[PDB]
Formats: sequence, C-alpha cells, structure tokens
Amino acid sequence: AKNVGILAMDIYFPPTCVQQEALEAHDGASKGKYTIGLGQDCLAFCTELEDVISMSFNAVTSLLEKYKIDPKQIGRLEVGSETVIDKSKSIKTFLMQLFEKCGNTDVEGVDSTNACYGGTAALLNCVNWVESNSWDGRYGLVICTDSAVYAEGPARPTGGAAAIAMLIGPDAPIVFESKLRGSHMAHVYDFYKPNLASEYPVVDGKLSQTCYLMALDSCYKHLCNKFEKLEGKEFSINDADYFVFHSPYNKLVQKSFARLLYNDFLRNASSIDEAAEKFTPYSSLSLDESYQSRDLEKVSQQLAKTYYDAKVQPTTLVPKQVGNMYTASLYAAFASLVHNKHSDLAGKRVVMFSYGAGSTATMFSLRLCENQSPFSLSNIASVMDVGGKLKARHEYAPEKFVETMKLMEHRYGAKEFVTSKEGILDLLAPGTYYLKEVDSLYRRFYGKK
Amino acid sequence: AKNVGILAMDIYFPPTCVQQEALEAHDGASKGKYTIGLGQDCLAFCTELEDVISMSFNAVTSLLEKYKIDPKQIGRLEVGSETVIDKSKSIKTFLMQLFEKCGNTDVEGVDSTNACYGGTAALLNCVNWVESNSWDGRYGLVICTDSAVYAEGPARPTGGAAAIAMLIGPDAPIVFESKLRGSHMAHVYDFYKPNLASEYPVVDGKLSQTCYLMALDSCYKHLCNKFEKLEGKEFSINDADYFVFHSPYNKLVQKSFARLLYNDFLRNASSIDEAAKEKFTPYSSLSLDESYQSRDLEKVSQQLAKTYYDAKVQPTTLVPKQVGNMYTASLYAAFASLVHNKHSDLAGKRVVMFSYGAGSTATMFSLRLCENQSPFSLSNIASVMDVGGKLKARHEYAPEKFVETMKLMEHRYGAKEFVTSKEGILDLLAPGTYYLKEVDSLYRRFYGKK
Ligand SMILES: CC(=O)SCCNC(=O)CCNC(=O)[C@H](O)C(C)(C)COP(=O)(O)OP(=O)(O)OC[C@H]1O[C@@H](n2cnc3c(N)ncnc32)[C@H](O)[C@@H]1OP(=O)(O)O
Ligand SMILES: CC(=O)SCCNC(=O)CCNC(=O)[C@H](O)C(C)(C)COP(=O)(O)OP(=O)(O)OC[C@H]1O[C@@H](n2cnc3c(N)ncnc32)[C@H](O)[C@@H]1OP(=O)(O)O
Repeated sequence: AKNVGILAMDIYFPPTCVQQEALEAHDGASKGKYTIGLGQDCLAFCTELEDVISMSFNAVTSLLEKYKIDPKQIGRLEVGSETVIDKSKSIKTFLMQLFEKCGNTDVEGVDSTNACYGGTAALLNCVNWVESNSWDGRYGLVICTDSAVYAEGPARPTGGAAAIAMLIGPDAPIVFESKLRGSHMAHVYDFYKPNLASEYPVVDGKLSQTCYLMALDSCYKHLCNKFEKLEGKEFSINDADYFVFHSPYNKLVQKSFARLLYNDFLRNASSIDEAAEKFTPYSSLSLDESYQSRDLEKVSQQLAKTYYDAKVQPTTLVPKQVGNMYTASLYAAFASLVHNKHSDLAGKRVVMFSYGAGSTATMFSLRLCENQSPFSLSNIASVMDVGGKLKARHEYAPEKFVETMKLMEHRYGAKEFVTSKEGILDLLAPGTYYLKEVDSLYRRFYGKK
Repeated sequence: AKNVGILAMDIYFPPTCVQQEALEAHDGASKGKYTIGLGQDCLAFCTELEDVISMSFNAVTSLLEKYKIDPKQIGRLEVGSETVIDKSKSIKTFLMQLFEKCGNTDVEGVDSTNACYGGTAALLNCVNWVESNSWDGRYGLVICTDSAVYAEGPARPTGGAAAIAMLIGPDAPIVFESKLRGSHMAHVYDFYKPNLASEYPVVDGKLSQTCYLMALDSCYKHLCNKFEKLEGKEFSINDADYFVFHSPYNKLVQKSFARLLYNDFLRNASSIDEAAKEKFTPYSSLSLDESYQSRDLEKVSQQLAKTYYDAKVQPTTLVPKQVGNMYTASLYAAFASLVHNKHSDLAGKRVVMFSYGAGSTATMFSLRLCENQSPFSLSNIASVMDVGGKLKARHEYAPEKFVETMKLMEHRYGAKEFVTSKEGILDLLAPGTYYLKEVDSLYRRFYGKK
C-alpha cells in the first residue's frame, strides 16, 4: 500500500484536425489572434465516427496492450468527462464490453462530473481506493475523455478532443504527496451546459478567467499552508521543478503560472528576485481589483517568462497541437511533460492544477521516482509515442471543418442513423474503435480497426 | 482512521404526495394493482418549487443543524444523482453556497453518476477518503438526491422524490465491513435516459429483472466468496440480521430477497431446511438463463422466504412504501426505515446492503452497527430523522392535481426564464424548507427559504 500513483498512461486524440493560421484566414481574425492570441497551433476534433465512448476504447485497450496488462487485475474503472451521451447510463458501463469476454465484472467505479475537473476527481477517488480498506490488490484505471465543441462564436478555436487512460497502483514512478494539496470550490456561473439539447455551453468569457484565477490563488495558498506545516518551510515556485495546468488554451496557462509568481510577491517568497520593484506599483490593490488590472497580468508575464520556459514550457506540446481536452487537458499536458523530459524526471516534483467551471479546483503535488519497466517514466514516453501520433494526423481545410461541426450538431442526442464511412475511415489509424450506427432506440454500436 | 462509516443521516422528501389507492381508481387500474401489485402506498413528488438542488439544501442544512456540526469540519462533499439539471455544472457546486458564509472552500468531491447507483458510489468514494493518506480529519458528507418521474404510462405509479444526507467519519455506529462486498457491472440497455430533452427514461420491457438478477446473483456470489476467505465458513441468509435493497418498488424487494434464498438453495446453505429443499428441487434442472425467466420459481421463492422476509427486510420498507422510488437515495431511505424501526435493536447486528443502477452498476456490501455515544448513535439518528413526524406532515393531492403538476414539470424541465407559482403550494411546505423562485434568461437558478 506504498507510494501509490500513476503506473501507466496512454493518450488518444482524433487524427482529424484544422490548423489555426488556416482558421484565422477562414474566419475574420487578425493574423496571430489564434497562434499568438490564444497560443494554439492545431485543433483536433471528432468526426461523425468518433466520440467519448470511441476514444475511451482506444485509450483503454492501448494501455492494456502495450503495457501487457491483464484486464482481470482491474479492480476499479472510473471515467471523468463532461460530454453527456446519456443522462443515466454512464460511459463506465459502455467501457465494460472490453471486460465481457474476460469474465471480469467485479470492478468498482462510475462517472465523476463537473466541467473539466471530473477526470482529476476520478483520479483522486482512485488513489484513495488503493489506499482504502476496501482495496483488493488490483489496479485502478482512470479515463479522461471529452470532445470540446462550441458554437461558431469566438470560442470554437479553443475546442479539442482526446482520451487518456491511467493505470493506478502501488510503487509508481509517479507518486502522490497525499497531504500537499489544496482545493477551492464555489457556486459560480462562468461556464456550464444548461441547454440539454445542445452540445454547446454558455460561456461567460470574462468570468471564466476571473473564476479560474480566484481558484488558482486559493488552491496555491492552501497548498503553501500545508507545505508549511509539513516541512517547516514556506512554498515557492522554486520548490517545484515543473508546473502543469489545465490548458483550455495556451495564453491562459501563461497567465496562470505568471499569476503564481504574483502570489509569491504578496508573501515575499524566495522566488522574487530583487530586480523583480517592477511589481511594486500594484501593492496598493486589493485582491478584488488585482484580478482585473490588465497591466498586472501584463507585468507578471514579463518576469516569469524565464521561469515559464523551464517549469511550464515542456508541458505544452499536446495541448498546443490538439486543443482543449476538458477533463483530459491537464493530463495531456502532463503527458507532454513525460514525452519531452522522461530521461530527466527522476526525483523531480511536479505540481498540478485542475480546474472545472462551476466551480471546482484542486492543486496537488506529485514527486517522480525512477521505477522499472513497464511502469517507468522512460517506457511511458515510449508507449505514448506522442511524436508519432502528432506526425500521423490529417488536416481538414477550414471550410470542411465547419461542415463537420454542423453535421455533429444534428447527430448530438440524435436517433436512428448510420455513420458515413466515405473516405474518413481511411484516415484513422489501424485498430481504432469508431461509431458504426445508433438504432431507433438510441442504442450505440461500435466497430474496430 | 478507524471504524469508519456513517455517523449521521437526515432525509427529506416533498410533503406533496398521492396515495396509490386513490390513483388506482384514477388511472383505471385493477383494485390492488398498485398497493399490492407494486406494494406501494403513497407517492411523493416535487412541485414546481422543489427539485434535487432544493431537496439537497434541506437535507444538508437539517443534518448540520440538528446534529450541531460545524460546516468547517466538512472535508469532502459528494453528490449521487441521476437528475440532470445542467450537463457540466454539478449539484455539488450548487451546494457550495451553504459554505460561503463560512469561508470553507477546501472541500473535495464532485457528482458521481450512474442511474440509481451514484449515491452508493459517492458513499464508497467518501469512505475511501477518510481511510486515505489524503485524509485531513474532517467529516465526509454524501448526498443522494433524485426526482423519479415518468410519462403517463405504467411506470408513472413508480415515481418518487427524496434527498438523503450522510455524514462519513471514523468510529461510527455504522461501520463498513470493508472486504465483505461484491460488485457486478455490465453494458446493458435495460433503462437509460437517451433523449436529452425529456426527463423520462427509456425502459426495455422486463430486462431489469434479467439484469437485476444477474447483478444480484453475481454480487451476492462475490460477497459469499469473500466471506469464506475471511472467516472460513460459508455465508447464508442467517449470517446477517437485516437485508436492505435498492427499492424502485416494493414488489421487487420481495423478489430480490426471495431470489437470494434461491441462491442459497443452489449452494446448500444452512438456511435451507427440508421443507424448502423439497419445494425448490423440482426447479434445479433449470439453467441460470432460464431461472431468470421462470415466473413459477419466483412465486415459489417468495413463499419459502416469507418468514425470513418478515424478520430481516420488512422494517427496511417503511419510507420507500410511503415515498416511492428515490433512485440513488432508494437504498438509503430503506436503511433509514430500518434505523427508525429498530434503533433500540440495532447494536451488534450485521446489515447487508444491495445497490443497483441500470446500465448497469451493482454492489452488495455489509455494515455492522455499533451502539455508540450520542449524537452519533442509532437512537439519536432515529430521533433526528423523525421519519414518523415527517410522514404525518404530508399534504395529500387529489389524483388529477398530481397529473396536472406532472405535465407542468415537463414544461419547466430544461426551461428558461420563468417564475414559479408559490400561491397555495408554499402553504404546504414546512417552515424552513428551500424552494426555487425562478430561472432567469440564462438558466440560472435562484432559491428561497421560509
Ligand atoms: C475550465 C476552463 O477555464 S476551460 C472552459 C472555459 N473557458 C472557455 O471555454 C474558453 C472561452 N472561449 C474564448 O474564446 C475566450 O473566452 C476568449 C477570451 C478567447 C474570447 O474570445 P475573444 O473575443 O477573441 O477574447 P479576446 O479579445 O480577449 O482575445 C484573447 C487574446 O487574444 C489577444 N489578441 C487579440 N487579437 C490578437 C491578435 N491579432 N494577435 C495577437 N493577439 C491577439 C488579446 O490581446 C488577448 O490576449 P490577452 O489576454 O493577453 O490581452
Ligand atoms: C429502474 C431500475 O433501476 S430497476 C427496475 C424498476 N423499474 C422501473 O423503475 C421502471 C419500470 N416501471 C414500471 O412500473 C414497470 O414497468 C412495472 C412492471 C412495475 C409496471 O408495468 P405493469 O404492466 O403494470 O406490471 P405487471 O402487469 O407485470 O403487474 C405487476 C404486478 O402486479 C400484479 N398484479 C396485477 N394486477 C394486480 C391486482 N389487481 N392486484 C394485485 N396484484 C396485481 C401482477 O401479478 C404483478 O405481480 P408479479 O410481478 O409478482 O407477478
């Protein structure tokens, strides 16, 4: 029951994508408004053949296959998502047909839901299960699957789609520092899906950031106060090697980390260099006014950029090339950190921030240990093969991407149809699950390969 | 963290209800088809003023006040439900407005969802938190809230509504027998909500039985197989004092337990006398697929289980027979009925619990009851819950006002920008209850209190 945490990961995202310069040109945006403004390069999206069930299958099987895992030492399977296929029958039950011919039905877990936080909540539920009296020696399995889609408004470029599987068990290369974490949650209306027919949420763009910031502050503060009662020291951005955040878009991750450096100034931490009086015009602000001062954002970005290149920039590859993955975004960003720093990460500490509108948030700490294959940081980066998957995409022209998104609107919550395999089944990878049909009774049937 | 389990409970259901006798006559049903056929006596339902948020508020507040517990000793809050108000913003966040006047925002937990099982999943998640390295000494709090509503068909009589709150912490009167449990989960289309506009579920004939049986079988089997590796002996009907079931309607609880006695016959348990081994054996030539469909083996099973049923489950039936189907809260209103009817008894006993959600998800787990010190004692819980006084405080609807309300709820489901009609209905609410005032142009919801 020791040092339980992530033993394995694998990632799946649709190979169908659009590129953002191409989408700046298509819509009416100044050049750089997506590439530099939002910090995004490529937008992955589900075609009519893929969904959160489909992507879940690809991520689950590929973790069990490549890590050579017996489906029968899965004691708990939990799914984090915000895409509603059915309002009563969970994604977890759909996933159970991977374990049907395996005889394994004594598995715990269901869906956890609140915006982009359910995946993290499931991960936390799962670790606490392994350290539970109810444990049975078997592996936990966590799924993060989402398709981020918006109306043709200014939020459509911030879309995405992906699925991530994580095997939870003891003596992990990725251990949880169980007590070093902090949560913040309130009742706020910054982003939510109240229109049950529509796959599109109402977004209160202003307040999305404002709420995200208040939570990131309170989470950091609570975390620092638990570091203080455990190891006697104050916590600072220099007491961690890498910071990885929920990544709805890149410019929000920039500001979020720069905001962590601002929080160090109001407590005068060892992380604030003396050349870094550049802040001091803003110490007359209350914390309510701090959130809205567009220069304090703009100032914090200036001295944190060198820190950002060292402690955040490796966490950016897949979010910058897939888009917003909701519950899975934070863990694709961590997957980017594994792929580009697997050879170094032994012994390091990585702090993780998860956010979901509503709102729910938690900042928690991982310390990485070197371990032994197949559950080793070096083998995870190999199995994820992030480089080859990014290398295996197909871009849509910006006008056919818009045509796909209008087909998805009519297929959402839709009855009685067969999916159109014309030409598209060709571009997904050999072995992937995909949606074949949904019958007159909304039942869904999937194929493979 | 030690002897962790349920420390406190409180239950809320709407005071507006229908009696099923009155509704047999109204719906044009055979006499007895609801009271005896389904075993139900009274059906509670939400008016335009109440919903799962409202009911959650009532259950949470009433638990913290009546047990005098500080909101800043809540470390984790989880909600189990299947009523979708919003597809992204959880019920859990709505509950956080009870904690803002406290500054306590360092609470873990979100919504857990799968049919009538999400509440059990939350309870289990919460138990595993107190025993986790991540624990912080504070109480866990679990909510089960649902409004069970159907279109006007043969399932409308099986409606219900309630919310239940449970305080999780160590050294409890209701301890969890952590390793004595069994789960079963599969991909079935027996009951599900695929039409996102309607709050009504699709049901595929009697597939729940076929599924409910396979799950109740597999779960009981797995639990028995863990009893032998724990305590050497086989498990039987007699190695527990009370059996509590997911209670969508009463007649399913009868068969569910009667079906457990059949599973004891097929395992030669110490609970099967020769009068029962006789009556069962004409039926052991059946495959387990055919057993599911034998309308004769059922009724034989209910006959040989009647005295066991009268002793080990009938007290677990009070609230469900007088409220209706409460989905995620169904199992725990039944357990609340057991505490209310035998708090003077429940010290030392073993109580086995069965939970099901279509989809499907299932777990049978065991609780041992300890007499402990007030306020966290079985006798004070039954006092605080006061289910008897809550039931005496109902207001009965005539069967056509219940039907008029239920098509009004269809007009408010997923609807925006309206104000609710409090006149005459708010009269019926107890002093203290939360209620919905309006939903504005942005679907935002606003609640009031008496
Ligand atoms: C849990 C979560 O938080 S994820 C789910 C909630 N969040 C979401 O869904 C994303 C919401 N969708 C959105 O589109 C975002 O709200 C927004 C902010 C991009 C709204 O879209 P816009 O109308 O374009 O907003 P805005 O005008 O502020 O543009 C954003 C950025 O691009 C910059 N920008 C604008 N045009 C350009 C340009 N040609 N070149 C470079 N940068 C530009 C702006 O300076 C701004 O950056 P800044 O904050 O550093 O000043
Ligand atoms: C959803 C879950 O998680 S678990 C499954 C629970 N299902 C639900 O919640 C949704 C389904 N809702 C329903 O109401 C179900 O469809 C039903 C079966 C209860 C109702 O459909 P009906 O056609 O009215 O049921 P049916 O005709 O089989 O009669 C029900 C019982 O009452 C008996 N009955 C019929 N008429 C009478 C009468 N006058 N007097 C006494 N008993 C009668 C029947 O013999 C039968 O008893 P039995 O099951 O012991 O053999």
